[PDB]
This record gives sequence, structure tokens and C-alpha cells, in this order.
Amino acid sequence: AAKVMSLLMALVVLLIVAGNVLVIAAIGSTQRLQTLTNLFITSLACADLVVGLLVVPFGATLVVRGTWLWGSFLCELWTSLDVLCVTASIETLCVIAIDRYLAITSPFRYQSLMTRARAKVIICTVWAISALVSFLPIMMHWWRDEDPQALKCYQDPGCCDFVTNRAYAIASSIISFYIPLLIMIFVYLRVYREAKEQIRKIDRASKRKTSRVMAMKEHKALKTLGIIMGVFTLCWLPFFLVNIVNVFNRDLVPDWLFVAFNWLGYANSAMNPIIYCRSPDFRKAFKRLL
Amino acid sequence: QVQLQESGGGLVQAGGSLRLSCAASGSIFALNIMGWYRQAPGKQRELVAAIHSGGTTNYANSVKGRFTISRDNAANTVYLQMNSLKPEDTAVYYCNVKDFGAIIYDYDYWGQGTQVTVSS
Amino acid sequence: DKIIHLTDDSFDTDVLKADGAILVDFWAEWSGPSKMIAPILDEIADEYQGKLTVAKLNIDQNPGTAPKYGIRGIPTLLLFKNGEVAATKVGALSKGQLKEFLDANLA
Ligand SMILES: CCCCCCCCCC(=O)N(CCO)C[C@@H](O)[C@@H](O)[C@@H](O)[C@@H](O)CO
Ligand SMILES: CCCCCCCCCC(=O)N(CCO)C[C@@H](O)[C@@H](O)[C@@H](O)[C@@H](O)CO
Ligand SMILES: CCCCCCCCCC(=O)N(CCO)C[C@@H](O)[C@@H](O)[C@@H](O)[C@@H](O)CO
Ligand SMILES: CCCCCCCCCC(=O)N(CCO)C[C@@H](O)[C@@H](O)[C@@H](O)[C@@H](O)CO
Ligand SMILES: CC(C)(C)NC[C@H](O)COc1cccc2c1CC(C#N)=N2
Ligand code: NA
Repeated sequence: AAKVMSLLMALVVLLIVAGNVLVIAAIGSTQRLQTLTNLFITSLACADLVVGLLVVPFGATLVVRGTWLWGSFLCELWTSLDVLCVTASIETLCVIAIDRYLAITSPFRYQSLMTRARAKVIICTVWAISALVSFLPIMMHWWRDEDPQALKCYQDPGCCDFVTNRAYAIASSIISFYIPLLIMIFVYLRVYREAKEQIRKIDRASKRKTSRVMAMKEHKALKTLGIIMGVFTLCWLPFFLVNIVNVFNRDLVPDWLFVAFNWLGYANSAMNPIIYCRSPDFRKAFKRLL
Repeated sequence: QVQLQESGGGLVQAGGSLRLSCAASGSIFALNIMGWYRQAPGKQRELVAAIHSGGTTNYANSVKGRFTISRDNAANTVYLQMNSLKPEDTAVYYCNVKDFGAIIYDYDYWGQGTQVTVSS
Repeated sequence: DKIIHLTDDSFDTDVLKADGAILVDFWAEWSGPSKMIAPILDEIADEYQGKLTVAKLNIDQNPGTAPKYGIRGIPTLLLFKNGEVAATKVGALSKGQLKEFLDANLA
């Protein structure tokens, strides 16, 4: 187990850095890939890349050694960088859902509505929000619990557990995960509803001569739309569900499972290159890069 | 395969009329844009007109008020009703489908092209 | 057969001084859950030859050993690795559940 667990963490960091480096390289190097949507994909890839370089590796050690080897300052700063990048990943995922919703349902309105400069502001907003959810509260100790047993971890530099007060845990989890999850569900459900209402209008248009059935394109779209909500939810719902659970009754869910679910969330950062960069221009770029 | 069959073009007198028609045979996702682009002699391909599945429409300035892009509500077929033609409208007109079935990106289809020539 | 049948005196030699993994079983004749894993430990003694040695200590005949490791309920399977307690599991379980416990803790 502990030999296999250590090996498993290694390729997770490899997959994350490889994928996201490949994406950023492809977008930066290809004139054809520098679209509006891929600008938001670039934000996402940056976030997930920093996860693979700094965040996950230090998280790997803390599990393998069983303790924090780099002192209370870097514990805080690593924790702040972790929360920031995860917040920015999840919120950028949410922006992309919106961008594709508008690009598919209202394509002509969207072109005038969304400029490159407007997208840049949106990206900067997301990182600013991510910063203010992460660094500002964490470095200023607004997260801290009053509890003496929690305060023993804050005093010990070898302890780098993220034990938060009730208020932070709820607010930060809502802002970074639950609100984005709802927006993604709402947004992508209108994409489903728009497509299904449009298939209805074709059946009426025929004057009762044909009834449409799901073709190749519809089955794939619904699979794709599934993968997006599926992998995102699978990866972060467990960790963020448990994150609220421990606010009420801390003993119910064990520490090993809480950390196991956080590794599942780190796995998302490896999946995002696979989900969001399958376009034929991406595929061409990836082969040209390799 | 998805294939785009263009028709309705040819020679015509200035101040005249034509009605292009592109019938898209094959599997297309319900959400899409059917459009007409044109490539004038020794010039870059430009948008003429385009119509979403929803029904919103976008025309290029030159052809505003004259041309009308409509689509068959039943089939995957799009019509560009070209009125009040001028010799500058002379070009190879290409049918186009932007297919949104991947969600994150869009896949394109282009017709072979059909010649429209407007004499003075 | 392949199981060491422990005592209070021989516990230091059979478990604390013993080379490699020792799976100690604290049990009693009156415990229904203890005899439920008794036939499963016979199969585990065969299937993990070399990897571990199964040992059994009856806590009625040998009352002195059980208090030292904080045995509250039974059966308790304490996995000793070179005279040191590595893993712990209390209560009855099936063959597959014990294999998952042993394969995880032995590697
Ligand atoms: C929980 C996080 C959910 C995602 C957060 C993204 C929302 C960012 C909102 C945003 O940036 N705008 C409002 C879009 O609704 C843009 C507009 O304010 C726009 O007017 C400006 O960018 C400039 O045009 C001003 O000159
Ligand atoms: C769209 C932007 C909406 C963001 C603001 C609304 C949601 C978050 C606001 C909020 O602070 N909470 C409501 C969320 O459920 C939780 C906390 O108020 C609460 O946990 C603690 O303050 C108390 O427990 C104090 O004892
Ligand atoms: C450019 C857009 C500017 C908007 C940035 C505002 C971000 C939302 C405000 C905020 O920071 N929180 C909700 C405010 O409560 C989350 C936590 O910072 C806060 O809840 C915790 O620090 C406390 O619960 C600690 O006891
Ligand atoms: C051709 C066949 C096409 C397959 C269509 C599959 C869609 C399945 C994926 C999916 O829809 N979910 C992922 C669940 O793992 C459920 C989510 O839509 C949503 O319900 C959750 O994200 C949260 O609401 C949970 O709180
Ligand atoms: C090991 C650590 C703790 C570094 N991992 C954090 C995790 O990767 C990402 O977790 C979070 C992301 C965003 C907002 C959050 C959050 C945990 C909480 C809380 N309360 N609020
Ligand atoms: Na500490």
C-alpha cells in the first residue's frame, strides 16, 4: 500500500505538469489556437500547472514523512497557494461553461458582448477573488479556530493541518466550490434545454411528417456535457462535502479519508487538459509539439 | 459524412436576383450556424450572411437590406435570397456549417463553392 | 498446524523476539466472534507462508498479556513487525476483509 501510494502520487504530478505545460505551449505557439475561449483555457491551465509544480509535491511529502518539514511560514504560504490555485481552477471552469453557453446559444450577441479585453478583466477578477478567499484570510489568520487542540497545531511547526473555524470553512467552500458548481449546472442545463427545445421545433416544422431521434452528434454532446459535470463533481464534491461536515461534528469523517478526497481534487487538475483541449487545432498542435 | 450541396448561383444581370440554397445532408448537432461566405476574385473570404438554429441572423454591411438568409425549419437547408445585385457581389459563394456538438469547441464544414457572376 | 499457540511466558520469544511479521489473535472460548475467524486464520496461515506467521493467545488461559496493549473487545488482530505493533483491527470479519488488511500492511 504505502509503496504503491507513493508511486501513485508521482505520476499524478507528472500528468498534471505534462498536460498543462503541453496546453500552454500549444496555445502560445499556435496562432490558430489563440481564440477567446482558449484564453480562459489558458487561465485554467496556469492554475492547474501551479498545482502540479508547487502545491501537490509539498502535499506528497507531508503524507509520506507524516509531518511538515518546512516551518510555519511555508505551511501558511503553501496552504494559501493551494487554496488560491484550486479556487482559480474551479472558478475558471465555471467561466468556461458560461463562455460556451453564450457561444452556442447566442453566438452573434456573444461576439459583440464578449471582447478580448472583457475576457481579460474576467480572468483578473477570478484570480483576485481566488487571492482574497485564500491569501488574505489565511496569512492574516482569519481562518483560525479558538480550540486549544487546534491551537497546538498552530504552535507546532511540524503540524500543517488546515483546521478552520466554522465561518471560514462554510464561506470559503461556498465561494470556491458550491457557487461554481451551481452555476455550471444551471448554465450547462440551459445548453441541454436549448438543444432539446430546438429538436422539438424541428418535429413541429415537419407538419407531422418526421420525428427526430438522437443522432451521432447528440449522443456525443451529451457524453461530453456529462464528462465535464461528472469529472468536476467526482473530483471536488467529496472533499468539499466533507469540508462542511467537519464544521459540525469533526470526529465523524477520519483524517485519512479527508486527505484521500483532497488527492481526488488534485486529480482534477490532470483531467482538465484532457476534457477541455480536444479540438482539432489542439490535436494538430500537440503532434507538432511532440 | 456531413456534406453541403450548393445550388442556385450563376450568371445574372445587374439589379437582378438569385436564390442560393445549401442542403446539408448528414448528422448535425441541433445547435449550429448555417452561413454563406464568399471569396471575391483575388480577395479574402468574407462573411455574407449567417443564421443560427435559434433564428438570430448576422449580415455583412455590404449586403444589408438586399440579401435575406433564411433556413428550412424542417430540414438542414439554408437559403440566401440575393436581391438588387451588383458586379462587386461577383464571387465564389461557400456554404458553411459551424457545428457546436463538442460544446468546448466547434467543428466546421465547408461546401465546394458555387460561382455567382453579376454582369453590369 | 502452522499456527503458534502462545502463552504469557513464551509471548516475548514467539512475538517480541520473532523474526518478521506476527499476526497475534487475542481470543476466548466464550467469544462467539472469536471462533468465527478461527477457521479463516487457518487458511491465512497457509496462504501467507513466508510473509507472516499467525499466532493465537487465549486470554482466559493467558490473562497477563492482553492488558498491556489495551485490548478492550475481542477478537483483536494485532500485527507485530519486528517486536513493534504496526497495525490493529478489532471485531470479526470475512476472508476478503482480512486479506485487504494484510496485503495493505505487509508491503
Ligand atoms: C463566484 C465567481 C463566479 C465567476 C466570476 C466571474 C464574473 C466576473 C464579472 C465581470 O468581470 N463582468 C461582469 C459580467 O457579468 C464584466 C463587466 O463588468 C464589464 O463591463 C467590464 O469587464 C468592462 O467592460 C468595464 O469597462
Ligand atoms: C453570490 C455571493 C454570495 C456570498 C455571500 C452569501 C453566502 C455566504 C455568507 C455566509 O457567511 N454564510 C452563509 C452561507 O451558508 C455562512 C456564515 O454566515 C456562517 O457560517 C457563520 O457566519 C455563522 O455560523 C456564525 O456563527
Ligand atoms: C473583485 C471582487 C471583490 C469581492 C471579494 C470579496 C470576497 C468575499 C468575501 C470574503 O472574503 N468572505 C466572506 C465574508 O465573510 C470569505 C471569507 O474571507 C470570510 O468569510 C472569512 O474570512 C471569515 O468567515 C473568517 O471568520
Ligand atoms: C449518451 C449518454 C449521455 C450521458 C449523459 C450523462 C450525464 C451524467 C453526468 C451527470 O449529469 N452528473 C454527474 C454526477 O457524478 C450529475 C450532475 O449533473 C449533477 O447532478 C451533480 O454534479 C451534482 O448536482 C451533485 O450534487
Ligand atoms: C491540504 C490543503 C488544506 C492545503 N488542501 C486544500 C485543497 O487542496 C483545496 O481546498 C480548498 C480550496 C478552496 C477553498 C477552501 C478549501 C479548503 C477550505 C476550507 N475550509 N476552503
Ligand atoms: Na503549524
